Amino acid sequence: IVGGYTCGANTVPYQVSLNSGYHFCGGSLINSQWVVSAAHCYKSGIQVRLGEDNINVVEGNEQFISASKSIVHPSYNSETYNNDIMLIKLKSAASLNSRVASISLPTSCASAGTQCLISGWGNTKSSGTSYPDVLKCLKAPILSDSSCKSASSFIITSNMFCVGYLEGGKDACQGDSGGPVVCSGKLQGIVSWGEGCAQKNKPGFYTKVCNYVSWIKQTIASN
Ligand SMILES: N=C(N)NCCC[C@@H](NS(=O)(=O)Cc1ccccc1)C(=O)NCC(=O)NCc1ccc(C(=N)N)cc1
Ligand SMILES: [Ca+2]
Repeated sequence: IVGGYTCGANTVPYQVSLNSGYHFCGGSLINSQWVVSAAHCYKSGIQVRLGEDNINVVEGNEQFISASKSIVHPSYNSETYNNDIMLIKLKSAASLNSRVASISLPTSCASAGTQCLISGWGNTKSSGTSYPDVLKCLKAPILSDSSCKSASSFIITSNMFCVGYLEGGKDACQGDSGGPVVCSGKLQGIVSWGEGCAQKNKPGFYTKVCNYVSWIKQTIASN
């Protein structure tokens, strides 16, 4: 997260860190047994870390739980990031409390101008590299599709939406991949892709979760 602020320990209780020996992606806890992340975050040997603030220190509210199963979207296409969503089932149910809590799926898509919260342990520099140990947060509006249309040479599909700033300096970034964009108490986005980070007139692109609610519920129900 570039140009954000320190969230405060456990103020984002649905935020998870995916760990394969080190943090490599964010994700969102959607019930006591399942996490939603990005398809591009797919790897073998995922440990899900809940209740995290400082990812380098055991502070006492962490729960580490191995994934039993990962399910990349059936139609995920890595060269376009189309359908960039994956579900991860936990080997055991999380113990829910005030620091480890699920986030609701949306009932409808959110409208442009709505304020959302993006969070993660990703890069904090638009040029160069600094990875934070505590969770970072960024308040960011949904932009009109029209506002972001001309921002890339790469295809932008209807399974993607635009969130962030045209003025530059405020954005999600590498290492934020898979993490939440939450708007009015609903998981509307998944950190997916963008051209660099925090560049002028180059906002980020996020998996449009409101298109996936049927697939998510059905997949959870059958697994
Ligand atoms: N098919 C498409 N759309 N290709 C373009 C996206 C590739 C890549 N962008 S990039 O940051 O690595 C560097 C880049 C690549 C091509 C052109 C300009 C700049 C990228 O984002 N790859 C995945 C990735 O790195 N995701 C992490 C991430 C998280 C947040 C942002 C953000 N600025 N909101 C960017 C990347
Ligand atoms: Ca910790």
